[PDB]
Amino acid sequence: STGFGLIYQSVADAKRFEPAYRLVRYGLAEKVEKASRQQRKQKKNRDKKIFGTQRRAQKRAARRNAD
Amino acid sequence: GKVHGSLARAGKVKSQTPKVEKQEKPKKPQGRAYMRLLYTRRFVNVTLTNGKRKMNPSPA
Amino acid sequence: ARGPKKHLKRLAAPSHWMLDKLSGTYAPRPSAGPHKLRESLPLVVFLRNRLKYALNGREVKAIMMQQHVQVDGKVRTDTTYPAGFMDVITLEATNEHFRLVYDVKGKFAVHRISAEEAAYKLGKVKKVQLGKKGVPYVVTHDGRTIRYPDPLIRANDTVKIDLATGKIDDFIKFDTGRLVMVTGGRNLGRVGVIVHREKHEGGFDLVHIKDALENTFVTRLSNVFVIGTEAGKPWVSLPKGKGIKLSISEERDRRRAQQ
Amino acid sequence: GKGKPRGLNSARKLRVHRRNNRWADQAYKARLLGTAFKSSPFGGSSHAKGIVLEKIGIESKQPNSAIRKCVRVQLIKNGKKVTAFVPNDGCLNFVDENDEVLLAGFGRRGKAKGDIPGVRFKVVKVSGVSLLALWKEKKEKPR
Amino acid sequence: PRAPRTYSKTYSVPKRPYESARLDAELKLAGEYGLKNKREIYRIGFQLSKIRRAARDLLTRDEKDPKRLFEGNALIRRLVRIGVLSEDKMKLDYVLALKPEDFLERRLQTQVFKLGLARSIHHARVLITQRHIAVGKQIVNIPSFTVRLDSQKHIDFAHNSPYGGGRAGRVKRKNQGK
RNA sequence: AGGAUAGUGGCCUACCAUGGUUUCAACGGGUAACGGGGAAUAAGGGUUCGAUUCCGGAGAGGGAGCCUGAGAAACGGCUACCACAUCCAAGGAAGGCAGCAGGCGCGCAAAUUACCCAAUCCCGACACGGGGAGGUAGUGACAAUAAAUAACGAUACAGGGCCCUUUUGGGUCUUGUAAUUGGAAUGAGUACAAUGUAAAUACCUUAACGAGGAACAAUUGGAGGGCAAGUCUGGUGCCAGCAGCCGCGGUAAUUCCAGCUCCAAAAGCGUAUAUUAAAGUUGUUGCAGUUAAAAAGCUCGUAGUUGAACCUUGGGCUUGGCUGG
Ligand SMILES: [Mg+2]
Ligand SMILES: [Mg+2]
Ligand SMILES: [Mg+2]
Ligand SMILES: [Mg+2]
Ligand SMILES: [Mg+2]
Ligand SMILES: [Mg+2]
Ligand SMILES: [Mg+2]
Ligand SMILES: [Mg+2]
Ligand SMILES: [Mg+2]
Ligand SMILES: [Mg+2]
Ligand SMILES: [Mg+2]
Ligand SMILES: [Mg+2]
Ligand SMILES: [Mg+2]
Ligand SMILES: [Mg+2]
Ligand SMILES: [Mg+2]
Ligand SMILES: [Mg+2]
Ligand SMILES: [Mg+2]
Ligand SMILES: [Mg+2]
Ligand SMILES: [Mg+2]
Ligand SMILES: [Mg+2]
Ligand SMILES: [Mg+2]
Ligand SMILES: [Mg+2]
Ligand SMILES: [Mg+2]
Ligand SMILES: [Mg+2]
Ligand SMILES: [Mg+2]
Ligand SMILES: [Mg+2]
Ligand SMILES: [Mg+2]
Ligand SMILES: [Mg+2]
Ligand SMILES: [Mg+2]
Ligand SMILES: [Mg+2]
Ligand SMILES: [Mg+2]
Ligand SMILES: [Mg+2]
Ligand SMILES: [Mg+2]
Ligand SMILES: [Mg+2]
Ligand SMILES: [Mg+2]
Ligand SMILES: [Mg+2]
Ligand SMILES: [Mg+2]
Ligand SMILES: [Mg+2]
Ligand SMILES: [Mg+2]
Ligand SMILES: [Mg+2]
Ligand SMILES: [Mg+2]
Ligand SMILES: [Mg+2]
Ligand SMILES: [Mg+2]
Ligand SMILES: [Mg+2]
Ligand SMILES: [Mg+2]
Ligand SMILES: [Mg+2]
Ligand SMILES: [Mg+2]
Ligand SMILES: [Mg+2]
Ligand SMILES: [Mg+2]
Ligand SMILES: [Mg+2]
Ligand SMILES: [Mg+2]
Ligand SMILES: [Mg+2]
Ligand SMILES: [Mg+2]
Ligand SMILES: [Mg+2]
Ligand SMILES: [Mg+2]
Repeated sequence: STGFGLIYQSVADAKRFEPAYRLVRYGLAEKVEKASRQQRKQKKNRDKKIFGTQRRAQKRAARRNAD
Repeated sequence: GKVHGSLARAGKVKSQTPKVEKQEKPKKPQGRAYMRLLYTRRFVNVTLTNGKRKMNPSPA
Repeated sequence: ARGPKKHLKRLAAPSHWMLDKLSGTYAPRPSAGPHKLRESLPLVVFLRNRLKYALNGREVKAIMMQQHVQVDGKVRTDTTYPAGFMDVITLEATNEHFRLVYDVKGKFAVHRISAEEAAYKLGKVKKVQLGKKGVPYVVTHDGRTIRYPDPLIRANDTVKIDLATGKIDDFIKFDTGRLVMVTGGRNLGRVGVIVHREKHEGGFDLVHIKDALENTFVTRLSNVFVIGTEAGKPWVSLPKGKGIKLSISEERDRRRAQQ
Repeated sequence: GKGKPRGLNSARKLRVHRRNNRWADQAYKARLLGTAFKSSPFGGSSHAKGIVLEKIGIESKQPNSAIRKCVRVQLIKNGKKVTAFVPNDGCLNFVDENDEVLLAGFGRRGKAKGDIPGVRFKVVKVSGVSLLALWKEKKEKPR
Repeated sequence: PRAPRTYSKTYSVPKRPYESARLDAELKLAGEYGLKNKREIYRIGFQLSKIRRAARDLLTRDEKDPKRLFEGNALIRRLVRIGVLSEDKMKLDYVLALKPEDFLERRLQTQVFKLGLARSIHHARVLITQRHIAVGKQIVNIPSFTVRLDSQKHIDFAHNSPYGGGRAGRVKRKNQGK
């Protein structure tokens, strides 16, 4: 078999100049947990319809729905 | 020109052809083996008839 | 087309970068800078494709953001900075100094130079004219503006840049017998002496250049860079091969003997 | 002097004369006139779908004597009506009125073939199923 | 998008489909070299048909022409390298005289049978296809692999093959293990 | 001369002249016309194609007009009109997939409403964010490469090959037949696992499993000629049908429908259409014009094409590089 290898002068140096996925392979880091790309994009576009703080936007939306 | 005619005889011959099943014959070899079979049949055991050579001689 | 282009298709990149077809759809678009787009070399190609220090484009940005890379004695963090002819690249972490000089095959050679030679550079004078308040200045090939030049310096001459103060140490007048490297055309990278300058008013002046092997070729004046006061006296160290172009049969014979 | 100019500066006369005379080639006229685009029932296409209007039957040419069993098809793309031969023993029974049939040429490139008069197309599929598959009992007609 | 990847066809069919002389020559030629089909004969003829075209263009040039000297010698050297052209026929006139049997001699299938490792030429192909033959220290399972002169001496059974010091195969292990 | 423009310019205005293009084809019309790099075929010369991986141009339903900005007459910006078209509490409001995927329609004709910024690059105030640009997989017989569907023995029986030999009878080693008999070999597949990757799939490696009718069963077209391969058997009987063309079918059909056998190409084979060669049937190379198609009824004649010969030759002296030998 043929591959590629890196050896750093220290573990601290290795943790700085390495991709995240390789550190997760070796157990030196935890896989970051995030929503799917669809959810992140939909949330970003949903926040685009709000001007100002979310607290103001939902309180004003709540006032309109007198229910 | 004049164009018409009865359509009742469509498929006459094929319909009345007596059905005959294919005998469950041995498979023929595939690929390189079939070329091996043909080469010998034409250049190793020649079946010529003193200058009369036939691939598919009918029985006569 | 509504504005400046910002992308570079892989197939449309300059051929001397020697990029492969299938590594991706796009190629590094050199930034605006001292050197023209077609005649430059982005630092991403140098650190990853040439030196192979970086394995990918993410790593070359990591190298430059730690302040390691210096061009002409100044730290540069632009990964697509258009480094060009005669530029000095310094990596004091690896203790290496490079000069960008064309090799005879038409590409930018990996030409290591000493630290003593890395303290200056040469620039081809494009124009001499008067600035505001009647102050003369010189524009070199890398966009440098040097004020108060020697009044004998004219266009097509070569100046020696102090490269730390930006001043002119001394110069070489453009004349017959000067050592020259060709910086454009199909004779790019060849080194020889000027034999004859042929003038054409309203057109392009042509220069006849003789190789060290007494081979003669003609190239445009815009592709002529004076690098020495005479034959065998270059002002910078030349890359391996000394800019002498060999035929393919000669190269095949040389390769057979070497191996 | 062979009846054509030979001078070195007579290329325009030579170019125009050849251009004028290729119009005598009927194959050339059809390519530039776009006759397939304008006059052909298929509009230059290799195939065309249509709806079966009626089963009729065409009398063969001399010295042959037979009933060539065709159908009348109205093309979907342009509404034109053409006659299409139904090949093989008994494939007319696979074709019913108001079925969707895929047509193709007879292979003589706009002329009638053999003793079939005035027919330039053949039926390839009916109801989206190949007529050959139906004939060899590989598939069944969806009905 | 990404740059296109080049590809090209490696064969060409005859212009006349039915010709007893060509059909008999091909079958006689296929039987001798244990070929699977006629396409393996078309492939040799295709690359030989374009070798002749290259040789004709150089032969029209004057002798001592730089292109003729460089590319002609390289083509001869390449043909000598794979053993198709003899060491005493480096003249570019014997190149035109080459024949398809010269190319079929240098296939891996031909050399395995001709080195005595197999009883017949058809045994050679199945030995190759079944990962038994190795050239150097690399297993090669392509029957059309063109053997170079320096690779000729290194054709033998794979070190991990049952016939070359490896373990027993699937069938033997099932019988002797009961 | 001015105005306007970033700037030249009838770009526009005022005044003034009568000019400008054209048979060397202007102008107009058509284009199943974006241009080019290029593609197919190709002895040479050519013919056909180029919507489409790169470059330039143009457009964002059709027009027109603009704001911001260095840069847009931008459309995943605005304004207005036209055609479509959405919600409505009937007062009003909001649109632009020739972006990715997807739907309808159109059709002979073309795939998933998937994953990701890990690679390639781009953008930003930026080492960090974003990117249906892009990459990965899905569908995918568009094309392209390599390449399985069996191999080898043992007996039998035949012939040749030889040898002991006069043939006889044998010894015996090369082929062919074996519902006539074995033990070997392997990947298609599956799979622990490792590799692969951002994560996977697949590929590559590889334990265990995985081939006798080795049912792990090759097909597509043909068998009169062209054109390779049946005067076999049954059925029909100018019917049904075949047949690119010539032709076949009326009771032993070499051509139909079938069975057997055989031929061609084979993971490919057939059909339709276009195109190229064959086509020296567009002919410059390179056609033909008495009778097969084709010299205007006859002269003149402009453009076009084409146009007799003739002006430092010979001699002499040195002169370098090459190449027989
Ligand atoms: Mg927000
Ligand atoms: Mg917001
Ligand atoms: Mg600059
Ligand atoms: Mg600089
Ligand atoms: Mg044509
Ligand atoms: Mg009618
Ligand atoms: Mg249909
Ligand atoms: Mg034959
Ligand atoms: Mg003016
Ligand atoms: Mg102006
Ligand atoms: Mg076109
Ligand atoms: Mg158009
Ligand atoms: Mg194009
Ligand atoms: Mg185009
Ligand atoms: Mg179009
Ligand atoms: Mg395409
Ligand atoms: Mg484009
Ligand atoms: Mg639209
Ligand atoms: Mg802006
Ligand atoms: Mg635009
Ligand atoms: Mg836009
Ligand atoms: Mg707009
Ligand atoms: Mg849009
Ligand atoms: Mg879409
Ligand atoms: Mg399709
Ligand atoms: Mg779909
Ligand atoms: Mg990225
Ligand atoms: Mg995409
Ligand atoms: Mg990939
Ligand atoms: Mg199979
Ligand atoms: Mg599997
Ligand atoms: Mg698997
Ligand atoms: Mg993994
Ligand atoms: Mg068949
Ligand atoms: Mg035939
Ligand atoms: Mg025949
Ligand atoms: Mg007969
Ligand atoms: Mg014919
Ligand atoms: Mg009978
Ligand atoms: Mg009979
Ligand atoms: Mg009969
Ligand atoms: Mg016969
Ligand atoms: Mg026939
Ligand atoms: Mg038959
Ligand atoms: Mg075959
Ligand atoms: Mg031709
Ligand atoms: Mg020809
Ligand atoms: Mg003719
Ligand atoms: Mg003629
Ligand atoms: Mg004639
Ligand atoms: Mg003729
Ligand atoms: Mg007459
Ligand atoms: Mg007359
Ligand atoms: Mg008359
Ligand atoms: Mg004259």
